[PDB]
Amino acid sequence: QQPLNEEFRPEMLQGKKVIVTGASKGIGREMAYHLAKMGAHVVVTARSKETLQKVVSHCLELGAASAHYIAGTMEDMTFAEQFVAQAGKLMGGLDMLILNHITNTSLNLFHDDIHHVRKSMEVNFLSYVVLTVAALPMLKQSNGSIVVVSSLAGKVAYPMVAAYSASKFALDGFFSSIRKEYSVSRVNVSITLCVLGLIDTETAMKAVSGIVHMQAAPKEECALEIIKGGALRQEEVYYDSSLWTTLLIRNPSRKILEFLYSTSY
Amino acid sequence: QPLNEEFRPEMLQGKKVIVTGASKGIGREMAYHLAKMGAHVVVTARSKETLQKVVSHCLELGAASAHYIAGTMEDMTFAEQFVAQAGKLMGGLDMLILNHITNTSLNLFHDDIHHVRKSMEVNFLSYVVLTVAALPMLKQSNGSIVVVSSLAGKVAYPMVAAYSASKFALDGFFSSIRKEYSVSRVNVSITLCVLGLIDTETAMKAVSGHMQAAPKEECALEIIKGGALRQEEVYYDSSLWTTLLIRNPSRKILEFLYSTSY
Amino acid sequence: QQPLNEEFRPEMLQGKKVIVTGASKGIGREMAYHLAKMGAHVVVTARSKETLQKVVSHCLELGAASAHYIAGTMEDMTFAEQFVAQAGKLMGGLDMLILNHITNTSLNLFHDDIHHVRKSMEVNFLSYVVLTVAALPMLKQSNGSIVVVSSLAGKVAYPMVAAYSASKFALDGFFSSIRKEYSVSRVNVSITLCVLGLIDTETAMKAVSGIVHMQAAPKEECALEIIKGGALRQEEVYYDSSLWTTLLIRNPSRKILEFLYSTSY
Amino acid sequence: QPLNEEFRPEMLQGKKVIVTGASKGIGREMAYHLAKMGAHVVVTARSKETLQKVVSHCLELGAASAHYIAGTMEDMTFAEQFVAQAGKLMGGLDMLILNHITNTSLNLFHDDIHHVRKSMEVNFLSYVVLTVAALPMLKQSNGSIVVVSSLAGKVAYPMVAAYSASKFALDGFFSSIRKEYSVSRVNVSITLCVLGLIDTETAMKAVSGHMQAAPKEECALEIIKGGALRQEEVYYDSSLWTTLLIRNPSRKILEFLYSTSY
Ligand SMILES: NC(=O)c1ccc[n+]([C@@H]2O[C@H](COP(=O)([O-])OP(=O)(O)OC[C@H]3O[C@@H](n4cnc5c(N)ncnc54)[C@H](OP(=O)(O)O)[C@@H]3O)[C@@H](O)[C@H]2O)c1
Ligand SMILES: NC(=O)c1ccc[n+]([C@@H]2O[C@H](COP(=O)([O-])OP(=O)(O)OC[C@H]3O[C@@H](n4cnc5c(N)ncnc54)[C@H](OP(=O)(O)O)[C@@H]3O)[C@@H](O)[C@H]2O)c1
Ligand SMILES: NC(=O)c1ccc[n+]([C@@H]2O[C@H](COP(=O)([O-])OP(=O)(O)OC[C@H]3O[C@@H](n4cnc5c(N)ncnc54)[C@H](OP(=O)(O)O)[C@@H]3O)[C@@H](O)[C@H]2O)c1
Ligand SMILES: NC(=O)c1ccc[n+]([C@@H]2O[C@H](COP(=O)([O-])OP(=O)(O)OC[C@H]3O[C@@H](n4cnc5c(N)ncnc54)[C@H](OP(=O)(O)O)[C@@H]3O)[C@@H](O)[C@H]2O)c1
Ligand SMILES: C[C@](O)(c1ccc(C(=O)N(C2CC2)C2CCN(CC3(C(N)=O)CC3)CC2)cc1)C(F)(F)F
Ligand SMILES: C[C@](O)(c1ccc(C(=O)N(C2CC2)C2CCN(CC3(C(N)=O)CC3)CC2)cc1)C(F)(F)F
Repeated sequence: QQPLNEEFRPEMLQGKKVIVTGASKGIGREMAYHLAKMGAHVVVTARSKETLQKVVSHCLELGAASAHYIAGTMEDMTFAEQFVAQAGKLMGGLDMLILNHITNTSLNLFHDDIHHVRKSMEVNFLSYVVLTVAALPMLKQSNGSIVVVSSLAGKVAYPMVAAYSASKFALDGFFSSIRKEYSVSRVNVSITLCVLGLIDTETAMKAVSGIVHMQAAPKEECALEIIKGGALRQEEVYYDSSLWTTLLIRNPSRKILEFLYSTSY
Repeated sequence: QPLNEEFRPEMLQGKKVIVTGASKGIGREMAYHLAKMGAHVVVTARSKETLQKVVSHCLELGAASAHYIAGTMEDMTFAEQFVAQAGKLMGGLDMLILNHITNTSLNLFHDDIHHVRKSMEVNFLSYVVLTVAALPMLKQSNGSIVVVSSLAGKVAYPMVAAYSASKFALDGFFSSIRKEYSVSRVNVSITLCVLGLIDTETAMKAVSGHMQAAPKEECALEIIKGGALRQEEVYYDSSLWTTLLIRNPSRKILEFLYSTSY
Repeated sequence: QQPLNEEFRPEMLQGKKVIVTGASKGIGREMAYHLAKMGAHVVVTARSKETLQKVVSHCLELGAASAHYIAGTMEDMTFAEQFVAQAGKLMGGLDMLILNHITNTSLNLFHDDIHHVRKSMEVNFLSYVVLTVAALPMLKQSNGSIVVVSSLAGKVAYPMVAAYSASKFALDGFFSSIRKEYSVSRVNVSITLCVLGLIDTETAMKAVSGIVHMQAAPKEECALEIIKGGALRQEEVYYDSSLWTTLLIRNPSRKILEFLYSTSY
Repeated sequence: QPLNEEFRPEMLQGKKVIVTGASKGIGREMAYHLAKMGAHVVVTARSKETLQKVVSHCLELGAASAHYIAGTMEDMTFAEQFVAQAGKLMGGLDMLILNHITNTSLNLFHDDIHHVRKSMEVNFLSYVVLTVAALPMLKQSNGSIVVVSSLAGKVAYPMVAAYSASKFALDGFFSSIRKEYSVSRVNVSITLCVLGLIDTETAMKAVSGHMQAAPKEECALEIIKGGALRQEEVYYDSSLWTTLLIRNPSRKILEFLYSTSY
């Protein structure tokens, strides 16, 4: 797709209608807060109504045009599909879908745990496809945007996150393929894949907590960079504390192999 | 990590190898080459009758031995027991070649979740099930896992979204546990094969309607060598340009940087 | 250095005072014309007064705030040094120095021709150092800019241009080193190295003329991209007809090796 | 283009090698290693008396033979005749190791053109003069040119501008004629060495005032192996990171793309 040629401005999001999944904690809660401050309409979801209600309330205090939540688990494809309909009804439509939630995971060597690999595939990848299918009609109306949160470990290999990484790699293959289909079908819905390094969320800090030696990036600036890449219809957003990463992560060869195919049928 | 030496057909003689997806195409070609080198081979696929004919040409070609066990890799119980059966038959396992795929649609994606799920189950999740079932024996032999993949499991193409998800998922999963095995000192190698267009009957059916196609029998040999030599990646396309562009040295640099965290 | 954060606008060059060397033909003449159209003051040089006079006249018709030329050969270090003084006097100072000239060269296998290697070093590299030394006082006054025209063959290796390529590589080592010195000395003069693929100038078209199979880029758009990179104080400008080139030419590893040194004394 | 094999000291026994800049530092270490391997060696530098002592330790260490010819590489007539003299003395040339540099100032550049010119003459132009003089003999032996260079001849550093110009110029010139020799089928290899900080007395004098330094004697061996094995580049630094970052695979990809124009 083609990015907006112009600097991000907070106003771009005023009055927009935006779903954020996995928004009761961590990066998704910060995205909800940034959206509130921008005067957006927001619907947030996750499994926990109590934690969601606090986000909603804080969003209203922050200046959210409106804010609501709907709770359920993204293990359930029926919930996933219905949540989008309910959300689009609560707001009168949909400009941007931000898919962020993952299944609970911890760092461990992979041994035996196919159930964890399947659940990660289901919750972290397949639910995102089900949300996008539910959302696409409204997004076509609005010429909207899908934002997909992924990870450095959906681009390069690390130990201890085998199932997680499978699922983040799947999101790159899937949404990157359909982005190429949206170009040849003339569908004007952007797809932004967010590639994040370690971010200082509470779940992550608890797991890497003087247990593994690395520097975390701030979760609020992370959340705004995600929303910006989305608003400006960028293909990929990269966010990490290290400049080695930001310089070495892009893959110009892949872009050339894609262009060679793209230009010969 | 790789083998010092150049490939020699004798590396496989007497070796105990499973080949999945071996009724048709590249997997059939691998069964052949392995037989022509004197390996023990257990092959699998859904086509019982066509597997019979495959296992017989293998014996004709020199296999130390050959068996097939038919079933669908839609079924994780079957994937799991197939590996136990295949190991009893050979008294061990030196090499696990994972090659099967479910049938893929060259179509735009619209709303078929069922097909996305099934591609994931057969193209990816079965590979993990089989790997989990084969590891005890492969640890006992310092064996090899070979994982067959695709240009579309390294770069994005329209019309193959579910397939490319499943092929990218493989890279993520197997490249992670490869880091894991390096750190926990598991001496089982993992080779990922990245193939451009190969002239198999499946591919030639789907694309009929040019793209240059590489020889399925050369392809299948390249895969076995890669695995025999314990290489991380094998690339096989008919265009030298394509094989140049497939390498990702930034990724391998970044993975080194990141490992000093651990 | 730090680029201007903002889009190029033609106005940026209105009233600026700009030397262009090698400006009687090819890319440098186009740069002179682009500068004229922008309302800049320009002084152009090269060995040939007649061809220079035509450029000057055309520049005045195009809207040049002023335009003059001074002729001499850049084999002569005394000329080079004095030309800058004369030019800065003609204009009352100096905002931008564009070093562009090269010695006449053709495509040939290297055999025996040390004289050609030395003359290329002298004219294509050493004269640029002598111009920059002469210019630096005025440029410090103006917080000005040095623009250095180089080539893909000052970044990667081709046959048939051995001496030329030596000289273009030397310019990258020299000016890139002094750019790092300007950062630690707090000298606010930018240095832009222009890395060009085949451009459709008459001298080049004559040499590659159905003799070697390649696609040329347009010389006028090339010339404007050079001036823009300069005005916006970019470190490097890349210009080639091929997108393989523009994606693969940058060297993020070199930038990381530079940053690692830069941040430890 | 490279040699199939691993390095063996016997590759140099009986070999006819020039080493420039061999009075002091890395070039002295190379003269030694080459003697300890039984090469014929002609060494050069300006220090007559110190060259004498070098040529004598070479004989003690096992050289098939050893000579020095003293002169300054400021003088192109000398560079030229030195190679003829050195070849008569050995009856040929198998390897030309170009290693000398003029003395470098760690200072900011301000206005010293004379020093920029002289660095270019001694660090670069002399290398080309010597190469032109040595090529007939090297063609006759399928020999090797080895060109010693630096981090600062691949990336930019403040305080060494004239030196880095001369070291980048070498990369440009010699990498071009290397393409040229590939196309015109000249069977002389060209190796470019890219060195980080080495613990030579010169370097240790200049930087005294940390940076980790690599062993000059290991360094000098790495250079000779690279050249013996006919490799394009040799990289030698004490940090593995540094040696990872020095490689430029985009450049080598782009040079392939661009060669199909020709
Ligand atoms: N933090 C990092 O270092 C890092 C690094 C790279 C990428 N990322 C990506 O950033 C995103 C957010 O991570 P984060 O660290 O902010 O995570 P987090 O703080 O742990 O939040 C996870 C969110 O997902 C929800 N969730 C968990 N299981 C769910 C289920 N079955 N159904 C619906 N929601 C469920 C949780 O709420 P409930 O449990 O109440 O349901 C929570 O709201 C993820 O996609 C992650 O991969 C994070
Ligand atoms: N050929 C190409 O252009 C190309 C390009 C990139 C990658 N590759 C990769 O190469 C590998 C082989 O490809 P190919 O062209 O040889 O394909 P193929 O000829 O269609 O063979 C696929 C194999 O998988 C088996 N299979 C299909 N469904 C199965 C199921 N449910 N359970 C168990 N086995 C099943 C098939 O046998 P049954 O139907 O008898 O079960 C067949 O033996 C694949 O991993 C593919 O992605 C090929
Ligand atoms: N064209 C390309 O494909 C290409 C590709 C990559 C990089 N570049 C770079 O772009 C720049 C311009 O190239 P171009 O193709 O536009 O060249 P051009 O058209 O041949 O112009 C060369 C200019 O330099 C002048 N010149 C030659 N020898 C000189 C001397 N001794 N003293 C002063 N001026 C002298 C010529 O005028 P007089 O002879 O009258 O003195 C002429 O004005 C060069 O730095 C070149 O390396 C060009
Ligand atoms: N050591 C490092 O940290 C480092 C780092 C990067 C690259 N390198 C490269 O390694 C090579 C050797 O460096 P080094 O540290 O060994 O330097 P060195 O010890 O200073 O030796 C330079 C050699 O060149 C000779 N030389 C100096 N001026 C000469 C002249 N005018 N004519 C002929 N010979 C002359 C010197 O001998 P005389 O004075 O007797 O003439 C000496 O034998 C150089 O190419 C250098 O750039 C070294
Ligand atoms: C869910 C969870 O918070 C998580 C899971 C995966 C990631 C993740 O995406 N990360 C990459 C850096 C982006 C992780 C990759 C794994 N690192 C730790 C390790 C490392 N070597 O960096 C394996 C030890 C932690 C961050 C971050 C956090 C955790 F609980 F697993 F930590
Ligand atoms: C002075 C001259 O116009 C010239 C000299 C060098 C270049 C130059 O910078 N070029 C690189 C592409 C930017 C050349 C590099 C050499 N190519 C021709 C060759 C090729 N393989 O591309 C060697 C045959 C022509 C363009 C362009 C033009 C010429 F006369 F030599 F052509």
